[PDB]
Amino acid sequence: XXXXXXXXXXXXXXXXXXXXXXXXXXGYSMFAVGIGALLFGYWSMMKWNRERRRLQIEDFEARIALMPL
Amino acid sequence: AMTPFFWMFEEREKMFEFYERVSGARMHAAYVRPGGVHQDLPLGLMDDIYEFSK
Repeated sequence: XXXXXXXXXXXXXXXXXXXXXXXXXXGYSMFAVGIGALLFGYWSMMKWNRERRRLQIEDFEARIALMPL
Repeated sequence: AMTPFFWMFEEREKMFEFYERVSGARMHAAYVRPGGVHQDLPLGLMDDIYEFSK
């Protein structure tokens, strides 16, 4: 009996298949989150600066109140 | 670019396992000759080519 190297292909490994595809981001939907984070960013920040004004006037009031200084 | 060199050389080092199992040295081989092919493929290699290509 002769024994040589046997042939096997099975699945053929798929000859040239695309793996690159669009994922997560679509296009217009990313701008809704992108610019949406900006509008949420300013509104949250400016409310803190209005709360800073409560401290600001109260800080300068200490100088006016102190005349024996 | 640093990554694409090392990404492929892991795979490329697996390629010289085919060469070592088919001929003596790693890189250069006196394999292709005017009389066709010097030595036949071993039984282990033909299953490994399919396993690599997948």
